[PDB]
Amino acid sequence: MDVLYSLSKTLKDARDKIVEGTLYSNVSDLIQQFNQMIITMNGNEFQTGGIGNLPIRNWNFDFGLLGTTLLNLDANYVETARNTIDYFVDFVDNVCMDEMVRESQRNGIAPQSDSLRKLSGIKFKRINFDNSSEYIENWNLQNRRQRTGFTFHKPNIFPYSASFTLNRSQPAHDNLMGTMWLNAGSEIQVAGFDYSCAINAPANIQQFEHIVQLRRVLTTATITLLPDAERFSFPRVINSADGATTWYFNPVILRPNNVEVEFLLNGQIINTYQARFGTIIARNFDTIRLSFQLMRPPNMTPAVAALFPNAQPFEHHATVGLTLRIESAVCESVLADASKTMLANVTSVRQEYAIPVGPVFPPGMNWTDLITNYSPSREDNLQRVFTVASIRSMLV
Amino acid sequence: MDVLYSLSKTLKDARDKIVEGTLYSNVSDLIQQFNQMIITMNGNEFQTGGIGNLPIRNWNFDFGLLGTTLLNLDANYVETARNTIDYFVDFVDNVCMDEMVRESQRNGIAPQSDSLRKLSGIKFKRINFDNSSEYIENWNLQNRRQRTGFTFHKPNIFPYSASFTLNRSQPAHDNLMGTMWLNAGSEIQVAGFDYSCAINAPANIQQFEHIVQLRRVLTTATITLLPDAERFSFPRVINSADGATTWYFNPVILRPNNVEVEFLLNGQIINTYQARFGTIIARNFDTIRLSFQLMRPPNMTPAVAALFPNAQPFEHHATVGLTLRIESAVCESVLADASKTMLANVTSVRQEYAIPVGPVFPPGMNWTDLITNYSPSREDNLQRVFTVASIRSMLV
Amino acid sequence: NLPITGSMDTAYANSTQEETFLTSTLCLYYPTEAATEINDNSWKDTLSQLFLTKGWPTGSVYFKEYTDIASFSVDPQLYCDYNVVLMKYDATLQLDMSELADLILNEWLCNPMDITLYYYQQTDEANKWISMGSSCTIKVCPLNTQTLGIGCLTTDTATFEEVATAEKLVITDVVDGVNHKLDVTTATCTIRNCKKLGPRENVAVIQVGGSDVLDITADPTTAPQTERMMRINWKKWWQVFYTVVDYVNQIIQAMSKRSRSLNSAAFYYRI
Amino acid sequence: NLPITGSMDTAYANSTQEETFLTSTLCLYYPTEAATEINDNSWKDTLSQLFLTKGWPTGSVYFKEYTDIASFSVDPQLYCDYNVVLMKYDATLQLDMSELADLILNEWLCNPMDITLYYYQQTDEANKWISMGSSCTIKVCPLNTQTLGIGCLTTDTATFEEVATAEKLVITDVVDGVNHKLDVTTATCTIRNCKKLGPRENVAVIQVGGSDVLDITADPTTAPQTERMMRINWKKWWQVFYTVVDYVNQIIQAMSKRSRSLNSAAFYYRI
Ligand SMILES: *[C@@H]1O[C@H](CO)[C@@H](O)[C@H](O)[C@H]1NC(C)=O
Ligand SMILES: *[C@@H]1O[C@H](CO)[C@@H](O)[C@H](O)[C@H]1NC(C)=O
Ligand SMILES: [Ca+2]
Ligand SMILES: [Ca+2]
Ligand SMILES: [Ca+2]
Ligand SMILES: [Ca+2]
Ligand SMILES: [Ca+2]
Ligand SMILES: [Ca+2]
Ligand SMILES: [Ca+2]
Ligand SMILES: [Ca+2]
Ligand SMILES: [Cl-]
Ligand SMILES: [Cl-]
Ligand SMILES: [Zn+2]
Ligand SMILES: [Zn+2]
Ligand SMILES: [Zn+2]
Repeated sequence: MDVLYSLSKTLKDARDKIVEGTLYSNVSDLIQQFNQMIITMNGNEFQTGGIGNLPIRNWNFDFGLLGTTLLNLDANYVETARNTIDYFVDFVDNVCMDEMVRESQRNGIAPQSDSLRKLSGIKFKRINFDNSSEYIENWNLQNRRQRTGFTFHKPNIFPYSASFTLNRSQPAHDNLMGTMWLNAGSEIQVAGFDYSCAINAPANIQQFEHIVQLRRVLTTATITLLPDAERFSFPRVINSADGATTWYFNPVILRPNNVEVEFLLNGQIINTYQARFGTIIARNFDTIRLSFQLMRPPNMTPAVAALFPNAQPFEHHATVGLTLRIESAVCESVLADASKTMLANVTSVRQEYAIPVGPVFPPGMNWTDLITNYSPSREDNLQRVFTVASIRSMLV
Repeated sequence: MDVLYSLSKTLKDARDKIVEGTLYSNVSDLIQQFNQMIITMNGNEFQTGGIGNLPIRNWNFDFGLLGTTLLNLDANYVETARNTIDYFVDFVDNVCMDEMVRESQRNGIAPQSDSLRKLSGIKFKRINFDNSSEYIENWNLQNRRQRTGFTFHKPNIFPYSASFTLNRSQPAHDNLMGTMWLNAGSEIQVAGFDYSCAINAPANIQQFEHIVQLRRVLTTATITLLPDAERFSFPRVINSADGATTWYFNPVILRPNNVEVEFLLNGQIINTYQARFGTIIARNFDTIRLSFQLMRPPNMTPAVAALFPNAQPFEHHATVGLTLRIESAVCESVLADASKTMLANVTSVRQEYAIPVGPVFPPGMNWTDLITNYSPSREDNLQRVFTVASIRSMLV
Repeated sequence: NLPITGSMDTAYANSTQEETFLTSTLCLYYPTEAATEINDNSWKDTLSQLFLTKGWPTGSVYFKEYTDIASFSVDPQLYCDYNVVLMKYDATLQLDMSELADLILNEWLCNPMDITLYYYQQTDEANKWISMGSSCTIKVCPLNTQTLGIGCLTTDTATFEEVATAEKLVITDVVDGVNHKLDVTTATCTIRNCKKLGPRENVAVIQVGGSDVLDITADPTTAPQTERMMRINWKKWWQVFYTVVDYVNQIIQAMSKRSRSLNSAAFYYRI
Repeated sequence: NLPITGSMDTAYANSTQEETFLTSTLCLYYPTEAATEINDNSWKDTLSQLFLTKGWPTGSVYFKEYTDIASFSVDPQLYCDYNVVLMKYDATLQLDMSELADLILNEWLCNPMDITLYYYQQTDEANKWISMGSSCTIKVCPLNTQTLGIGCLTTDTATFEEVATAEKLVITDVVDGVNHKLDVTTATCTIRNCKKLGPRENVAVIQVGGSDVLDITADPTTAPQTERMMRINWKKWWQVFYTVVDYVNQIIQAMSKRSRSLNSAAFYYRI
């Protein structure tokens, strides 16, 4: 991986810096590294592909070195460099694609393609140079068994789930108490509803709770909390739990009461915010506990008093919502997020070449299944393929 | 692991071979290896950690070389060697214990304790010599991504499960048809029971099927198959599936008819055995399908015909059994088995020092839970700890 | 009762209308004047066959007759899994019909009221006094802390406050938190202290003619018309029964299974 | 009917007897002579109170009276969730007792028979002909493969073979696979072609006095005597009822819920 990344970085620097008219002083070290790469790769045969519809390709390296006596680069030097750069870039892209489409259960972190396994030999470490990208940096930290870290803007940590729970229910579904939620990506919209508006509640208060378990620990997370769940603030007909029938939800929104968002790590309360909305910080957590209350308004105007009668029928159903959005976070494991494209790259490469479903990832690289059962083996394979995808993105 | 194994092997060889009066020609290579170990270890400081109640221990190595120039080993030589060997054996045992009690979700195949991580450095590679044990051989094969093989006598492959399935049932539980089984270790006992004795069956034949999906592929397996299942051939009072009530079982054993044992790999029939009892060979399989039949005897003596009336009540219930014992097998993964002691050693070491439950293994190293969810991370950690346990057992 | 967790992505199941029609019974309650006007001894069989055309198995639809609203209100016994009451409208009985609805469109937990030995009070808005019989004349005398009476003398029933006279059914609501001496004709009336638990889903009331006058809630601020309170204009009873038969699926859709666990003694007509 | 998979370690639930009594009902069937000897106008009330001491809520236990075994045999309707039939033993009515026990202790699937038009045969051992009514007289004429009577004349009903005379209930079991012409007093009794599905687990029969003579299976080689067929000795009916009440726990233990789905809507009690 380090050798493949170094090949890609050398090629990218060659593309960027070997330009017409530039002082040789601007590329001397780069030209030395490039010639070292040529020397190391010369006489080596590689084979990529042979999986799915990815074609089998044979790579031979017999290249001359670049000149070193120029003061300023000219057209001839640039074209001579560019021929070799094109061949090497094609080789690196094919190696990256071959590695992105393979997976193993026991040793998924290790290289899978024969080309990368061959490149993992000692003699190729001469190619190795600056490893500055975030993903290669984390790869090297992981290989050294140091603490790793990935910054995610809107991390896709919550698998898609639009569900509900009815703590009070009847077959006719006319006096319902419960809570409905959507967890999607970095978003958690929850809404606790009481059809009776907590008229019979002990203190005219109904307590609603929502616990969301994150499959990985998030640190240095910035979250925005808002007091309404727009997703569950309009009337809708919702299937029954068994699917036998459907019920009617007719929300009327009241502000949530005694809002308390707790961020927990291993069952211990790390962060706690009561009646706090806007931007909050969760420094380290793996579980979120949103506990809110529906409080019956003790004083009501005639219209509000008309909304909520003493007994059934209950035509307007009191609802209190919370919205939680993780805008940024840091995770020791790789995750899909809104800003990056590694998941998209891996899925695109797997789809374009009709890679058969492997024993590790879910079919079609579907993210909800992947994050629902994010096992250590899946984490290893995902880190490998994401690092390969970033390396490929340097060039392609 | 190879360095730790080589330390243990050198110490075991020294203890076995460095004996009073023995020719030096019997130990020359052993003495050379022992002196190499002393030179490599001299001047190095080691620490076995304080995980759980395991004491923190510090090890310093400053030992003179074992002497040459003796035709036959005398008592002074053996005494000096015994002092050095005792200290080294204590160090190796403590390192093995420290490694046996640690685990990681990811990279669980790598060393966990600081002592073994230090031993994994290049400078200690000199200590490495003959790796002949089955576990170290398979460890080296796994390191190189080669085919691995562990031979087990009575492999612990089936998690404990005493369950039943009622294909025909009703609240009174007086006319039941179904199967009850115990899958434990290398043994499967199954029994298909019909209370009506197939009086109303299409051809007076009731078909029973039992599918056991092994969580690891077994190869070169010798299996004893016996007609009757003694575990389900006596009267029982069995709880209902939901535990609401208890039903009565009153077996009368008829011989199983049209017995069909299929050993399947990836849903493909690898081995088939029809009406065969005694020793059979399943060369490569991961699923077992036992299809047997209860055939109503066309001719019944007056005593027999009294047990099987035309209609209810059915006081005697016709049962056909099957026993299947895996006497020995080969698996690419590490498993508990009757003969070896790796699981017992690891569990004993963890229990003795009150090691807190980690994130990899079930509490108490429970084998049923371990093998029910035998995940790749669990396989890596289990192979690591079992190899360390086998290394320790060479000396302790 | 346990929490029920459901996914909003679950697929809708097929129509269960045919299965519930096959495995449930329908009771139709009509006034005797309906049978009089129809003037046919086989109309039960004809309606059963028409319901069979609608899907109900033969014999699942039970036809029950009552003389009038007043007589029907004396301890009505609803048997089938689904009950439909064709209630004739009378401008003079607006309360009575309402009371009848309030008794059959809601679940009631009732206990005896031996007024000769005890003075009773209504603890909350759900508590009412349901009196049923041939003739229910209920007089009320609110009492004070010394249990003597306000604007009434406990001994003199004449001075009592009249809340019902010559009634087959009456639901009495007095001011809560006050003890009352009750004088009822126990010979021809039984009074019960009752709490309304909630709607009774398996009973629908179709008002034949008139306007919306039903008020199944004692609260003056609410007069809610649930889906189980239908109202049809009419001139012939055959048309009424034909529209009941044709829209039977709609009527049952507005109704649900009773879902209540009872402790009382009533027969049922079930399949 | 899906397979049920269970583990042999599932923890037992607590006793459901209390909730079962609170949510089920018991119908006790006794002869008229029982009430005649008891000679009390409220023995039902005291029996219900004793049952309440035993657990059953008031109004849950129902008491049904029948004149005698013969009269009770004419289309017996069993209402409650649990039914206990106290059948007195008469040494001269053993077959009638057996027929009643066979009818009410087993589940039957019956269809009508037109003895006037078509010939009939019994397919298998589970197939019988149950005829009940005010008076059942059944004569049978077995036919040969040319639909000609054997030892009987199709045209002449006098040559028929008599299998029932003036019976109120009779189960006819003829040779299977042979077509028979049936002469039945259809004007006073109905014959139905029935198949025995299985046992009725909610009906227990307590034989008062006598010996074990019941035979609910036509097979000569079986006299089952299931756990739902009890027998007691008696001199007074009050002792019999006290024994029934005291050991109602065991009696219900011997019975299970019906568990059969019926396509016919009948009258039942269900709490
Ligand atoms: C539901 O309806 C569909 C469409 O007619 C049919 O294919 C299916 O078998 C029905 N039953 C179920 C259980 O889905
Ligand atoms: C069941 O019985 C046990 C022991 O008598 C008692 O503690 C428990 O509350 C009962 N109920 C349940 C639901 O376990
Ligand atoms: Ca009235
Ligand atoms: Ca007055
Ligand atoms: Ca009141
Ligand atoms: Ca009102
Ligand atoms: Ca008879
Ligand atoms: Ca004759
Ligand atoms: Ca027969
Ligand atoms: Ca018999
Ligand atoms: Cl954004
Ligand atoms: Cl053995
Ligand atoms: Zn629901
Ligand atoms: Zn052995
Ligand atoms: Zn069961």
